[PDB]
Amino acid sequence: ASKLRAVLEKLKLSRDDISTAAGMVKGVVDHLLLRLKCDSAFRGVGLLNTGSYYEHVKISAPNEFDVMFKLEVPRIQLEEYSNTRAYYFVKFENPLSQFLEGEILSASKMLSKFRKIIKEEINDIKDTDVIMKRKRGGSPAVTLLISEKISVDITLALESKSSWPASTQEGLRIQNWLSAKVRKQLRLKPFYLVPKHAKEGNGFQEETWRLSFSHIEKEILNNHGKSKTCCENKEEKCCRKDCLKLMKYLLEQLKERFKDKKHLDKFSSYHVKTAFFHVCTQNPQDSQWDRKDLGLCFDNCVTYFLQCLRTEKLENYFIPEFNLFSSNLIDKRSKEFLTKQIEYERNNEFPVF
Ligand SMILES: [Zn+2]
Repeated sequence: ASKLRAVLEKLKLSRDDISTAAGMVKGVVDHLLLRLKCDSAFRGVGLLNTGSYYEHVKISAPNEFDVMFKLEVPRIQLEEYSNTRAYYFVKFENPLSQFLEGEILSASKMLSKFRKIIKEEINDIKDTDVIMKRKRGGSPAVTLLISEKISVDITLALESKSSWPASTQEGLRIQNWLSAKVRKQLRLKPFYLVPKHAKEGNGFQEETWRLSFSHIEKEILNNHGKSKTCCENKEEKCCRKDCLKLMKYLLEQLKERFKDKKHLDKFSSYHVKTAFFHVCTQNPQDSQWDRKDLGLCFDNCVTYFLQCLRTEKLENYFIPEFNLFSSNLIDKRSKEFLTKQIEYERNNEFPVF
């Protein structure tokens, strides 16, 4: 399976060029947090306990960073929006009162202050040239260009240390893979809520918030083996992380080839990551992920993704009644098209690589 390992080798030696870039990101991020912490409403702002400032959503694009700011909201009350099991109105004199539209927490008012505070603060930046970058349109993040080289998306999330919403009751089916002990410990961690956008497959603007468990995703990815010592020695170097990379890259490359067509606009690394986690769940033994079976394992990842497309069924991994592939969200023609692109790619030993 030399081609896949070739591709990987390329992706990795590229992940080193500007990690002086990450150094810049960290400095900007810290100035911003200190500025945001001056405002009474945002005093509890901070990074997620993930052991990192940033992540790379796009593995094609090392210079694009993703950052999350968390804001704890104690004693939070959620109202589930219309049977969509992932979107919620937030309800509860505290400083957050200024973001109330009536009874509910308004995302657009909070983001409004957030952008303005940030936008003024990079005008006085004086570390390196940092400019903002507007949206055409609609996104919840904030995007900065550092040194006309490095981009950072900043997402603001609400943190709740309450127990997880009922819609997750039957989620995170990792019992036969990681232990049920691990599941229990995982669900004791906080959960997060982010502004939906670009786009919601709705709207355009109700003030609902979407659940996020990207901190839980990260933790399983770094502790992903049946064996407590998976990937910690030369004898147990599995290919689970490599398959996710290849899948993310496969989607990205196809999204590039059809850049100015629109058929793949609604597909992202979240679908790939979600399918991947299902495959992990279905193939729980480390021996099913032996480094020497890189080709087979990837093929499984691909054929599992294809079945999801064909059957329009991709369950959110934490929220099982949320279908990322329902016709309500992605049109069938779009899935049919991605199916064909992907079948083509499998049949030809992956030319996009
Ligand atoms: Zn491993």
